[PDB]
Amino acid sequence: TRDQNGTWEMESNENFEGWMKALDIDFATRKIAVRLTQTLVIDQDGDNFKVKSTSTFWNYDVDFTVGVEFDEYTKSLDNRHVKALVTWEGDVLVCVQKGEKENRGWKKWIEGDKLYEELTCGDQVCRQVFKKK
Ligand SMILES: *C/C=C(\C)c1ccc(-c2ccc(N(C)C)cc2)s1
Repeated sequence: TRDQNGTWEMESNENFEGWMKALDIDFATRKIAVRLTQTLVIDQDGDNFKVKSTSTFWNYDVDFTVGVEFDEYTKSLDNRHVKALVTWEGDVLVCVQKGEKENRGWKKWIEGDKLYEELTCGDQVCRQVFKKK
């Protein structure tokens, strides 16, 4: 299924700190952030997505249209400019962020009743699993 709508509550988090370090996020921010449970809220209507990543320490939102390139500032994550594109590879939602960092982006897919995602930067991969609330 390509339907990723919902409020998703984190069940599992692996190598979140490696991903943050590959983005050069500072020590203090990483050490606090790696401890935290995350929520992902996805509003999906056709190609149009609104995605919100939250914890007690951040609230990061992005809107996009599948298949439409968009210039993006990554704001309080790592304050960089990238050229972003989100597309479907089968039922995997794939984001590529072109810019200073190699292999930067993410992948999301539904597997069972859960949302799985990969966050990638450089040679680091963070793997997460969320349950639908
Ligand atoms: C589809 C998933 C997305 C866009 C994200 C998953 C995690 C994100 C994130 C983590 C940490 C921060 N800060 C500010 C530490 C921001 C966003 S976005």
